[PDB]
Amino acid sequence: MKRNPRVTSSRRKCRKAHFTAPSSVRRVLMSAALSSELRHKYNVRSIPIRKDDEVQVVRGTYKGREGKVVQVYRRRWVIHVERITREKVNGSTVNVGIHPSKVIVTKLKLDKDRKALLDRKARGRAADKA
Amino acid sequence: RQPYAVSRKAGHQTSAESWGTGRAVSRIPRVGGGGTHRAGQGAFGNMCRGGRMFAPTRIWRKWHRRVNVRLRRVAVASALAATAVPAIVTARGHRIESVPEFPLVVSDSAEGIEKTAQAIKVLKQLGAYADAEKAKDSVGIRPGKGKMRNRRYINRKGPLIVYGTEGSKIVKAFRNLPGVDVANVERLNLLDLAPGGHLGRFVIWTESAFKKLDEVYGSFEASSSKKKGFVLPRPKMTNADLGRLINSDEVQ
RNA sequence: GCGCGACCCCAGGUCAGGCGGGACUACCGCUGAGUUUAAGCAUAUAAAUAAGCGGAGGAGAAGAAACUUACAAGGAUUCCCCUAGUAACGGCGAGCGAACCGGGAGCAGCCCAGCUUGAGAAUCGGGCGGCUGUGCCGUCCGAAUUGUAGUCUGGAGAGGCGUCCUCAGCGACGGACCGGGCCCAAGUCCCCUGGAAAGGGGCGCCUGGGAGGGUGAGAGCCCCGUCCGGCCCGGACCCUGUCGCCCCACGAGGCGCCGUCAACGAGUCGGGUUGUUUGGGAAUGCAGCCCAAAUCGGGCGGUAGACUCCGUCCAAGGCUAAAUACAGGCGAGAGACCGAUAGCGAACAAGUACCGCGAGGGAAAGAUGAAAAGGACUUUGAAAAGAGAGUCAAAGAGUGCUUGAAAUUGCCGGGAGGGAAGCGGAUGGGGGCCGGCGAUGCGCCCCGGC
RNA sequence: UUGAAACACGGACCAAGGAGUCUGACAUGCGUGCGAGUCGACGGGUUCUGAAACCUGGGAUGCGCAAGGAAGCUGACGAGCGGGAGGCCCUCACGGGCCGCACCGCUGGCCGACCCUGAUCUUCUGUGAAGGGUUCGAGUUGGAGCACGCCUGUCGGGACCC
RNA sequence: UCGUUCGUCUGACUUGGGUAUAGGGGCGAAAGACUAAUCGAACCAUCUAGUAGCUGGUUCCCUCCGAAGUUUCCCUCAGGA
RNA sequence: UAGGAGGGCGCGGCGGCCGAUGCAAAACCCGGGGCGCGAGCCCGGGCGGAGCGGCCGUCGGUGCAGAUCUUGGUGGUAGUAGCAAAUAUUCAAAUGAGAACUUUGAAGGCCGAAGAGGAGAAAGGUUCCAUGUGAACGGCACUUGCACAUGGGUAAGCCGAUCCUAAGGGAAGGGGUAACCCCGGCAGAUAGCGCGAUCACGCGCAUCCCCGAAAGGGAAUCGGGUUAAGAUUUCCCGAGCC
RNA sequence: CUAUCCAGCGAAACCACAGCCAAGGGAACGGGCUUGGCGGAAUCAGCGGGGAAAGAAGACCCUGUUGAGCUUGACUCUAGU
RNA sequence: CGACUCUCGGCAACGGAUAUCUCGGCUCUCGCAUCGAUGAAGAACGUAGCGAAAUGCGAUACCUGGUGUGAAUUGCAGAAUCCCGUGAACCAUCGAGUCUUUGAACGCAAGUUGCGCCCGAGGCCAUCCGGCCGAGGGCACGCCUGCCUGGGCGUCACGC
Ligand SMILES: [Mg+2]
Ligand SMILES: [Mg+2]
Ligand SMILES: [Mg+2]
Ligand SMILES: [Mg+2]
Ligand SMILES: [Mg+2]
Ligand SMILES: [Mg+2]
Ligand SMILES: [Mg+2]
Ligand SMILES: [Mg+2]
Ligand SMILES: [Mg+2]
Ligand SMILES: [Mg+2]
Ligand SMILES: [Mg+2]
Ligand SMILES: [Mg+2]
Ligand SMILES: [Mg+2]
Ligand SMILES: [Mg+2]
Ligand SMILES: [Mg+2]
Ligand SMILES: [Mg+2]
Ligand SMILES: [Mg+2]
Ligand SMILES: [Mg+2]
Ligand SMILES: [Mg+2]
Ligand SMILES: [Mg+2]
Ligand SMILES: [Mg+2]
Ligand SMILES: [Mg+2]
Ligand SMILES: [Mg+2]
Ligand SMILES: [Mg+2]
Ligand SMILES: [Mg+2]
Ligand SMILES: [Mg+2]
Ligand SMILES: [Mg+2]
Ligand SMILES: [Mg+2]
Ligand SMILES: [Mg+2]
Ligand SMILES: [Mg+2]
Ligand SMILES: [Mg+2]
Ligand SMILES: [Mg+2]
Ligand SMILES: [Mg+2]
Ligand SMILES: [Mg+2]
Ligand SMILES: [Mg+2]
Ligand SMILES: [Mg+2]
Ligand SMILES: [Mg+2]
Ligand SMILES: [Mg+2]
Ligand SMILES: [Mg+2]
Ligand SMILES: [Mg+2]
Ligand SMILES: [Mg+2]
Ligand SMILES: [Mg+2]
Ligand SMILES: [Mg+2]
Ligand SMILES: [Mg+2]
Ligand SMILES: [Mg+2]
Ligand SMILES: [Mg+2]
Ligand SMILES: [Mg+2]
Ligand SMILES: [Mg+2]
Ligand SMILES: [Mg+2]
Ligand SMILES: [Mg+2]
Ligand SMILES: [Mg+2]
Ligand SMILES: [Mg+2]
Ligand SMILES: [Mg+2]
Ligand SMILES: [Mg+2]
Ligand SMILES: [Mg+2]
Ligand SMILES: [Mg+2]
Ligand SMILES: [Mg+2]
Ligand SMILES: [Mg+2]
Ligand SMILES: [Mg+2]
Ligand SMILES: [Mg+2]
Ligand SMILES: [Mg+2]
Ligand SMILES: [Mg+2]
Ligand SMILES: [Mg+2]
Ligand SMILES: [Mg+2]
Ligand SMILES: [Mg+2]
Repeated sequence: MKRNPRVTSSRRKCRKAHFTAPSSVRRVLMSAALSSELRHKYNVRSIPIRKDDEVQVVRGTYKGREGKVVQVYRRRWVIHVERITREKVNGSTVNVGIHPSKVIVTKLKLDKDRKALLDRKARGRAADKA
Repeated sequence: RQPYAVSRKAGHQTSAESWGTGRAVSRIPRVGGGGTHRAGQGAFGNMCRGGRMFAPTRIWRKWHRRVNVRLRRVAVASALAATAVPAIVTARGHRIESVPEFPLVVSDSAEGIEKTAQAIKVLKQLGAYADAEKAKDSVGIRPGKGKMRNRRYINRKGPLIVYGTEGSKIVKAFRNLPGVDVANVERLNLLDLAPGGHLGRFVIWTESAFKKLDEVYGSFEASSSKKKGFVLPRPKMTNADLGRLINSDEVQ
């Protein structure tokens, strides 16, 4: 159990550090689990999400609906994805917010810096697997 | 306990002063000035809105109480005695219908275990794992204000493993299991030997700790114990079987 | 018609530089009350406090005996325990009240002034210049002989003799300490309810990781994190660890002896008187005024006095970490605390809106929903809105919107009333509501198979 | 308040907040541990969730085991009686005898203060064989105390609240 | 404050601005008047939760026991031992 | 009764034990059913939509009808008291959903020039002007407004401040003060030096600083136009002045 | 001109519950208690007998081991001279 | 029957108690020592495409620059090569910069954007090869070390 006497175990301070986090930290919290197959490929379990990833929501009321991410909206702790969208009363079309922890990154937008991140998060997992 | 108190200055950061009599209102102090709703409102009372509390809590309460060293030792003796009686453990709330023997003692091969799966496997030979599961599935959120004062989850109490070889790795193998506690044999703790004030924590002694429990607590002899100035208390009766006393030939 | 040097003092927007104000927790100095207690009150107490006025730091202050003790004596300062609610002080009333000894925490001792280069200021600053640059060096000015440097500090020391013993610097490479970043185990498998599965069942997995937090309901395995540690970047380093070159003296120290010197702080101590303060009592410190030293001497030894002896220390100059304090600031962590009339005055654009000329006074105010999906459109209305409709799991959760109490008001249905009503005890008449409100089962028998 | 329905005072009603608490000393009572001891409370070492826990010293720290005097000083040389719970012995038992804790009452003894007394011995001013006392002691002839907790009470602190 | 009726109106006259005097102090043709609706001692904060032998209040049930206004002393008589 | 004690009921935590909960927790409502003498408890139904209870030990900011208790709300009083000074309004028409209150016209009146007129000082600070208006406000009303919203507007060599002194105020050196702070003539190489000359020097230095008046003193401006709102003399036109 | 009525707007003091009397008793002057008299819906506008009506913890008096202003031949001190 | 009054239930209101929460408080503990004439604390005024407050910043003004991360901000619009890169971001962090008027506040004062004096980059014409307009920047107080110019028969030596 916690042994490091520098990390708080207080609900108040943890909720501060969560809901008051800057954008550079909200990126890391906006992480989603990879698909099983892409996990098998890249030897990592979770990744923070990007502008143009293909996600497949698994637990919202929109289960099974694959869609490209269109707007990771870090303020409201949501992401907007293609066509997973609803209709106002008047008839305007609005994308709904799905928390990043409820999507799985089926296909990944390989930036070179993302490749580097996948390398680091891969060898970190595997060097302690072995 | 940690101390808790209200501020020295609560209620007394208003500069109010009683209106005195003759204003058709009570004689309680009232705030001066104007331009607010606060003007004219009562203050400095424990009955006011925004005043003190009666006899405010202060940091110099008696938080820590003292018990005689010999009385702590006597109590640890009685708790150790109560660990040995199967009816006391079963009354106290541990699922023991499959443990082999009391007091339950396992070999020193337990001392070398490292992993939590290994600790579970060790509990499987014993009968403890019914109790350990009882704690694990009885973990649940603490009702009341404790679920926001950083006391979220409560659980039951599981077996207390006692080891003798200090620096062993069962302390780290058993730590993650909910409800299960690990103790060293030199420094037994009453909070573990009798949680809640009730007798009979289900204790699992390792074979190293068990054979030096005599060297630690000793017997009815001066200086036999590793503790100074301590001998085991003697009961006010040698034999507590009222059945045998009353039904003995002498009495009858 | 002077040119000189010194002194003392000018003016310089001269060159180079230090000062002032802010914060209040803690710390140092001065100043300095009363409400209160004494059942009045005046000394006392509150209190050597609050307020006032100043000064610093990371701590401040104190500190290396002009000490205590009366012992077999000990040995700087500071703090804790004990001494001790004791000795003492007090209209001996209320009350007030330390210290030595002892045990602990930490312990480090130092440097000046004076007699002492006189073949000879050996010292320091500044301008300029160089380099290796928190300094060193050269040159030129100045300070200074009314004394800079060196030696000395009473535990000593200066001299003289002595075999003898002891002294130097520069590199590298770490460790150590501090900050920062990155990374790191395991189900989102099947069925069911559900708007949502984080719920229930079933099949499994991690655990040196079941602290905590988020995510659409009780999530170890969805996510951030937690355990083990791993990696890399930067700092101060001035602490030590080993390696390498550099080899330690005729100078200084230590040790042994000698006997010759042996230098030590002045309107200061100390004394009288006054005032304050103290536990300090023929006077505990301090302060004003007056008197005013001593060198075979001076201050102490808790009763003033003189004599004899004894114990003890050496003031009137200076520096010094550690243990200790910490409602301020910066950064952290925890709680048997408070849960929006509580807790800071302030959960919120709170020291804000508002009041006062001004000193100053000073509140109230949190919650839709999972997601605004914040109500399209049709119709009555001048319009606000209404009625349909629509979004939603629900909007009767509809922008002060989680639940939604009583006081109090309305409408519907019932009941009753000759200047009160309400309440207690009787039943009676109405209602309204109760099937655990109220049972049908036991024994004897004969089949007909179980 | 002697006396309230009173022409005595407060109360229009509702909701929420609202008044003997904390700390120090002491004391009795009760519980626990030990018991001529008892306290580890300031420190130290440990402490793999921990401000916890456990260990440690004490050969004299607090209180207690010695008191009387202002002080110098001195400092308990060993208790009997009456009534008694209870046990025991005898008797067929009624009754009788023995031992009799606690407690109550009575009388003493010893220590000390004050007074009184004085063989010997001795460092000549000390001791103290014998004998004492209408005196005084918060004494002894019973070792029971220490620590913790709780209530109650007194007092200090805002001190039940305004 | 309003209405009518009144006092004085070349004077020790009426008045604006600037300025001086600030709390046991000011200023007063004197009423203890005025000193910001406050004056026989302003107002603001603090010591301060001043003290009170005096007034008011003092929060759940049942069971059991259950009184005193009397002595003595006190600057003591509304109080306390 | 004052008072004392015992046994219990209840609220909120902590250490334990037994549980409930999206097939509905907490809370609250009920002419629902019961248990206890009673504090109180148990069950039923409704709303509610996420937590909660029981037992043992123990702890506490623990139980309200009063305190002219504190904060917040609500009543009866009650559609009651009341809306009354300053003479006074009336008629058509227009706008408008709507007119006793708006606007135009007409008529009657008042202020009567020490005014209910035209402008300023202090004070206010955008109230000024235009366009629009759901609410609130204008103690009746409103199409309207000094309200709400969006825009716009204040032009100076000559008008003032600026300059000089008054009562007075602050101050450099100094004197006092424990220090903040208090004294300005106390005479000090006095704050400042000045003027002629720089192609430099000579002469003088006397009651020796600053601040203080939009009513005192005072370099200079008049006429005519012009804007939705500026100006008389601020802009334009002409003519002047310092 | 109000008061009255009407449209519109629309408070507050106060309030244990409330409001008919006689006599008696009683905290010695009752709306409530006892014995009687009586007593018939609901409203309108006045009025000032009562509600020992409202306003105010009585200022008159007393108690306080509470103050304050002032005085002086009170007690203890003090600047100044 | 009905109105009025009292009253019971159902439903509706007013009101915001209770129930569940909580980016806040309080309390305890620990680590460190860091303001200012090189202009602090405080104050004022400005500053965003659409902003009033609060948060931020200072005429480079809700930011500039380096480093780190690596694809956003977000209420609307927009430009965006801003995408396997000299690189988005109301991001983090900090060394390179800016830092208006004030305030110990410092030229003199201050209900004054009041009144001065000096240097001076740069330009004009030449009343000369000097003068006019300047971008900027100085000018306070006591004080120390030094330097300059000085004063007094205070002490003198030498001199006319
Ligand atoms: Mg009244
Ligand atoms: Mg409070
Ligand atoms: Mg007194
Ligand atoms: Mg008194
Ligand atoms: Mg008095
Ligand atoms: Mg102070
Ligand atoms: Mg120091
Ligand atoms: Mg003692
Ligand atoms: Mg004292
Ligand atoms: Mg993970
Ligand atoms: Mg599941
Ligand atoms: Mg969770
Ligand atoms: Mg003094
Ligand atoms: Mg004295
Ligand atoms: Mg020092
Ligand atoms: Mg609490
Ligand atoms: Mg509050
Ligand atoms: Mg809801
Ligand atoms: Mg909800
Ligand atoms: Mg609601
Ligand atoms: Mg109701
Ligand atoms: Mg009638
Ligand atoms: Mg009845
Ligand atoms: Mg009946
Ligand atoms: Mg009476
Ligand atoms: Mg009467
Ligand atoms: Mg009364
Ligand atoms: Mg009343
Ligand atoms: Mg002892
Ligand atoms: Mg006897
Ligand atoms: Mg008390
Ligand atoms: Mg008049
Ligand atoms: Mg005048
Ligand atoms: Mg005047
Ligand atoms: Mg007045
Ligand atoms: Mg009080
Ligand atoms: Mg008071
Ligand atoms: Mg009385
Ligand atoms: Mg008494
Ligand atoms: Mg309370
Ligand atoms: Mg209550
Ligand atoms: Mg109440
Ligand atoms: Mg009551
Ligand atoms: Mg009327
Ligand atoms: Mg009128
Ligand atoms: Mg005229
Ligand atoms: Mg006019
Ligand atoms: Mg207008
Ligand atoms: Mg109106
Ligand atoms: Mg002037
Ligand atoms: Mg003028
Ligand atoms: Mg003029
Ligand atoms: Mg012109
Ligand atoms: Mg009407
Ligand atoms: Mg009558
Ligand atoms: Mg009456
Ligand atoms: Mg009758
Ligand atoms: Mg009327
Ligand atoms: Mg009437
Ligand atoms: Mg009348
Ligand atoms: Mg009347
Ligand atoms: Mg009275
Ligand atoms: Mg008296
Ligand atoms: Mg007096
Ligand atoms: Mg006299």
